[PDB]
Amino acid sequence: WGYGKHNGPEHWHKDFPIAKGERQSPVDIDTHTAKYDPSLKPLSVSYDQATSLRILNNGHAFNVEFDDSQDKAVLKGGPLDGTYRLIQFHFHWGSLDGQGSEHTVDKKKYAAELHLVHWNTKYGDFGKAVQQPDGLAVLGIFLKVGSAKPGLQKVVDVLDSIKTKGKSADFTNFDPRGLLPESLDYWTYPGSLTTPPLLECVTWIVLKEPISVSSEQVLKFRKLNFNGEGEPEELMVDNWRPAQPLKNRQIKASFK
Ligand SMILES: O=C1NC(=O)[C@@H](c2ccccc2)O1
Ligand SMILES: [Zn+2]
Repeated sequence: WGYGKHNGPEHWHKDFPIAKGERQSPVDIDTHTAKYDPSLKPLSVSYDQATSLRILNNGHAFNVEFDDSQDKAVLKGGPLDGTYRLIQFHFHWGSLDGQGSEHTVDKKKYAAELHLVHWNTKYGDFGKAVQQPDGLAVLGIFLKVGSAKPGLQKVVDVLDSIKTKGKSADFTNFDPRGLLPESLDYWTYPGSLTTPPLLECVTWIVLKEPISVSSEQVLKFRKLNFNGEGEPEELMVDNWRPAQPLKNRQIKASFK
């Protein structure tokens, strides 16, 4: 599976029939239809003890991985019941600044989208959590192109060392707090992984406020390769799934 004409999102359902399921992601967020849910509890993003370990080009994106062997970096509150542990983050981005996000907002595409992936500790490990309807919480953050995000530059600067699929590099001491916007206002809905295996195990929490990154920062994302070393170069761009049918779901807002 990949993002090309012959193996991209329109093909995924043949190997992964849940691609046509009842709670697939991403979705378009219609901001006028989303309803404030006065009942949602405050959201709690607690990343002070986050322990990054490694960055990996997996052929689909690059993942910054964390040590999730203890409650260090956790997401709580909001729509969530219990505690969700950060395991990795990654991005989806475009070939041009006018596309790249997975979620859209009133059909607007952002230049990229950051996914901070967390698993519900009540299920013990990530592989068990993805088999549960409430196994994961993904915090999604839009990227627009404008001012540079200083907290992103350490990620940007290591990408030269993981250009191709299967390459990894040590990436300790990276603070994901530097990737968050000021506001934690969000939309939330029940959905899925946005790549195979497309499992319907995710509570999505999508922040309303984008972060700004510079054109130079995102241009370096676009120099990565989908291919492995020594193979014909295929730039890693447009690694996003388009919006999927909302079906029987409501998107809730944390704000008025
Ligand atoms: O929202 C998602 N972005 C992805 O790449 C996908 C996902 C796949 C596998 C593990 C964790 C997340 O689901
Ligand atoms: Zn993702």
